[PDB]
Amino acid sequence: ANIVLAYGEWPEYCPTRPDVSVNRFYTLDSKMWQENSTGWYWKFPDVLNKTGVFGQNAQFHYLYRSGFCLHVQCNASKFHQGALLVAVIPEFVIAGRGSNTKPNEAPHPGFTTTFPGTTGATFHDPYVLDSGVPLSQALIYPHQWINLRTNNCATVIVPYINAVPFDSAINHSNFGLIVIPVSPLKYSSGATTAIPITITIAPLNSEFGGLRQ
Amino acid sequence: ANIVLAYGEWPEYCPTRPDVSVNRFYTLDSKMWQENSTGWYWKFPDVLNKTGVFGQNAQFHYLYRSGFCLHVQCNASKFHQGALLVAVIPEFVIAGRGSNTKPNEAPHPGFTTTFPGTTGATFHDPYVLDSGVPLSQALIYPHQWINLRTNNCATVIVPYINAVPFDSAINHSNFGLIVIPVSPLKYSSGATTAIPITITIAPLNSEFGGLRQ
Amino acid sequence: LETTINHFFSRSGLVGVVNLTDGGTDTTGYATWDIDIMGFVQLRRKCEMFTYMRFNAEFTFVTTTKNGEARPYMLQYMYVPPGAPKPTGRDAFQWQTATNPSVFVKLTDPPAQVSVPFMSPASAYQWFYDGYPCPNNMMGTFAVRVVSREASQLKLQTRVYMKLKHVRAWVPRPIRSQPYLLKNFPNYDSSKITNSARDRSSIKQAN
Amino acid sequence: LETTINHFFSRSGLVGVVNLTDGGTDTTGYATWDIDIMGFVQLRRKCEMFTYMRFNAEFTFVTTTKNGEARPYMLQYMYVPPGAPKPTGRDAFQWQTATNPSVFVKLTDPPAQVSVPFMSPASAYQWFYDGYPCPNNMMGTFAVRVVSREASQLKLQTRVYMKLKHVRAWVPRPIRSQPYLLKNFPNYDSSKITNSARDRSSIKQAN
Amino acid sequence: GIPAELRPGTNQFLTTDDDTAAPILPGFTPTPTIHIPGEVHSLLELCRVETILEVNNTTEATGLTRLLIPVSSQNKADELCAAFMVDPGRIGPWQSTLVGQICRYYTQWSGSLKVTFMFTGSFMATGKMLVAYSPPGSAQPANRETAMLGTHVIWDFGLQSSVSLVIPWISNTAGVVTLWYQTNYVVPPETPGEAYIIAMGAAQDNFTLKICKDTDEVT
Amino acid sequence: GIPAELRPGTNQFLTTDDDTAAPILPGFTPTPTIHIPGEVHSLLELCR
Amino acid sequence: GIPAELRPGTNQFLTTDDDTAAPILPGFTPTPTIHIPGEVHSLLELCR
Repeated sequence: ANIVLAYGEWPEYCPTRPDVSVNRFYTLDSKMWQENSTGWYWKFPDVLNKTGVFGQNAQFHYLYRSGFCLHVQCNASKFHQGALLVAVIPEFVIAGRGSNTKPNEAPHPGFTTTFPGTTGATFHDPYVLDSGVPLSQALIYPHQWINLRTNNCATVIVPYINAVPFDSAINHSNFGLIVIPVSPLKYSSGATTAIPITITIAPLNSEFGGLRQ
Repeated sequence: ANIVLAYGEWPEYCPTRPDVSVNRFYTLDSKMWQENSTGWYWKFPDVLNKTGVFGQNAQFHYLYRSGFCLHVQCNASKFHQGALLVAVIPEFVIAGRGSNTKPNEAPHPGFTTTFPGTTGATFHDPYVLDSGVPLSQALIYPHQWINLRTNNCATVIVPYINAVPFDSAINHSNFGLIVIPVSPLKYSSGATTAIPITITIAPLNSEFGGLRQ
Repeated sequence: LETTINHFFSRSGLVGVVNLTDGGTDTTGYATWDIDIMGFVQLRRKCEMFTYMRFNAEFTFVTTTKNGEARPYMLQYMYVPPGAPKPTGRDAFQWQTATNPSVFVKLTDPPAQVSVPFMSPASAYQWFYDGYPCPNNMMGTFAVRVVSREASQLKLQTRVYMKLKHVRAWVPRPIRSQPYLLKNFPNYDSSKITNSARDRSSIKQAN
Repeated sequence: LETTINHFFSRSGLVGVVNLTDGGTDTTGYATWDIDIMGFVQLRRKCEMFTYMRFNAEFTFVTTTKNGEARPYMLQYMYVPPGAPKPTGRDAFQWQTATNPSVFVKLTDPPAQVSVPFMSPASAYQWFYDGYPCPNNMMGTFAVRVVSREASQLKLQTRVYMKLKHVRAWVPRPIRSQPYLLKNFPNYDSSKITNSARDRSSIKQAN
Repeated sequence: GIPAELRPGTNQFLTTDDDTAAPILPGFTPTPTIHIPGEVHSLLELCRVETILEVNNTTEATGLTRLLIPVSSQNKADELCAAFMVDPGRIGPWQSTLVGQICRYYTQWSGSLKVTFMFTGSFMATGKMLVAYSPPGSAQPANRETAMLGTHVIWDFGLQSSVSLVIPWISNTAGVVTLWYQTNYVVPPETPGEAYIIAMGAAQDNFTLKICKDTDEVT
Repeated sequence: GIPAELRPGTNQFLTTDDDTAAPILPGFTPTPTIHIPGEVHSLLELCR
Repeated sequence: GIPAELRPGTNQFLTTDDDTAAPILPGFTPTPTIHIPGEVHSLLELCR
């Protein structure tokens, strides 16, 4: 496989270091990609705030700094066809959809939309990335194409991208993942009507600070 | 013979190079110089846009750069008398003849007058070079006198004179030739009433670029 | 050389316009203007192309009268740093404070010019903050008043021209194509989404 | 030493004159002046002596009122580079653009002075272009307005004095003797051709 | 007490002047910088990234399907599939890319470009296509034989699945990239005979930009 | 007789400007200092 | 803060003065020159 190293920097240290039970392959549930699907996004440092030792050591602490090793498999048969675009986005701010210019009458995304959790969330307008920004140039980020006739896997080693070397892992999602079916799914009748997408992440080089019992 | 090297610079290279079939002596038809003649001028890079391999490789391309080796013979008997002034003029812009100051009512030269072709064109007012500029100081250009009692030949090696090292050979005539009978033709009765003028040109160091099939 | 960031941003554009009345019963006199670089769409589109930025600023105040003729009158500009309280009236005590730097200049003098450094508690400014406290990066204030004793009866109109300097940028991101709706929010319109490429007749032409 | 090109051209002559009204229903206020060096016959005759030229320019704006008395009023000069759109009104947005450089100066100040470099896509300016696209060499624009809020009721009269600098010339050509008829065309008159030497009595004298 | 004289240019405020201003807070040191990954230095680093062109910008299209060229098996042996221009600073397919948005802030540009295709289809479907560059000058080619005499690359689907064509030397017609059906689009039984091709485009190392100017995408 | 041009910022009074002022009494030397115990240099010595 | 005095000749615009002006486009480099044949340097080359 070919690894796209995000911004040419390896996740390095700078606080406790677990180094044993948090450097394991956390595997999220598979997403069923279909014909009329739109896309999916995941806010990362609050995907793993409910899963095991990393969630325990990220909720009971106050300072946090880590990188990530992503892995996105999408295993389909040799008769299906389509394409995915998997891309990480630093500081992925979800915009609100409306046409109101007043402060407390304009819409705003809820807590479940901004922080989806360990189950992700789907887009509403994937052409504008739900942020008023066209996705055609979204290749400016670190990204890979999951083309269902060349490969079925993608991997992104993403370092720590933040202005302050330590930040809260609960009230600030560092960066997001976005998978988008640019080319739709096509298949003849009699095949499997839905393709699973599996995501496994590894918290490389985790550092925690200021734990409140 | 004596060669007047134009501006003291040899035509040099800087794109394809034919170097075989375009470095040949293209010979134009002879002009019949008579008593009441006025003069002739030729816009060069569109004289040879209809003649053979150079015309083919200059019409089907987009960029062009070459110099020229001129040769002007004027063979008369030893009883005729007169004088010609042969001179090259960089960026020889033909002016319009009129007395109107309004934009779309003032006269302008047509396409056949500005670009005469392989048959040349005659002047209307040779005293002002058809450009509002007196010819008495037209000796500021590279020039020779064809005096019919000393010699019968002239030759001008002219380099590439342009502000951009590549330019279209169809919509921009680089420089022109002007032969003018300063002293008129005189002869006793019983002689040949018209003298032929022959012009042969050689495209030294041709370069062509961007060919559209 | 004119494609670097330091030439892409460093140019004295126009950021703000401040009015002033100095009248009778509405004896305001002062005119506070909270300073943000996201005023006009052009600079916001050029500054939201990047995720992190760091820069100094040069501020030039060009003050005219209503009609335009300028008479010699003293003016006080006052920079309220982030955290310091704003002035409330024309002659409150927040005008005689020593912490808040002031510039005393007449109308007939050349326009005023000051420089403000990097004043954020983080390492760089960020426009996109995914989380909960808009962030807490701020630049300050620029309250302006007519220094006098007997109330001035004129209405001025100041212009605030900003030039960025020593600009550094990080984490580039795509350029916003959708129109704007709010100031501090990237809210676009769900309906009536404008395409990023104008339509043509067919796909087999060159229109 | 005073026969070189750098002394034959470098001298601050007068290129243009721009009017301005700033009135009522004809609330133009602005005054655009497309800048070409072929305004007055003298400089055109001195510049058409050569085929290719290359130079920088110093521009000096000397602004007076109608009668001549000058009161302190702010003025904005704005250089619109080649390709940028011209301003359409007094308070259009093409006045607050950052790309178009501006000069803010009062009437009582010394005259304004700027410098414009070589701004042609070719290697040199050419006045005689034998072919089809007048050529596409241009210098820009110089739109000027009264910076105010309440309409100024005066009519100014600016003068634009140009000085050439670092002049280089190529391919000399003879000096135009015939009179002029148009600006961008060397059109002479077919009839009434003036001779380049005044007539005398006979050929055997010294008149 | 040195003598001095004031020249023209006094008391003016030039916009683009490089002159220092008096600091407001003297001695105040700001927060020291840290190593934030992803620093940009020039905009030529942003023009060199591939970006999906919007080649299907015609009407009766939804949001996303404007980024795809449709290829089918109903079209005949030799036929035209898709064609577009080259000029990035022009209203067309190059308005959705990133180089087409950056080359709008500057009024002059030069250098070579690169247009790379990518075929999203089944694994069992093969076929050949002819991508063809025609330089400026004459109009769009009419037949496949006229196109294959210009600049052309024969890109099949069996082995290669992403061809790349480099376009030389373009500046402020401007060139035409055509895309022709070479042979067919064969497909085995129980397989959809309709696929898509994504077009992407970027600049090269020769791309140079001059004369700053404010854009016109905003109002 | 050197040529000079005045830029923006002329004739203003910046509060926090580090600029020298003309002395009122020139040549007047003040009283020499003695070693008074208890000199402070920074406020961080008072917070400790 | 150097002391200075203004002499006669202040605030005048001399036509033939050799004085530099503030550039409008800083950092903008123009098009590099090429070797165009036929360069003139003095008018004495035209009188001959």
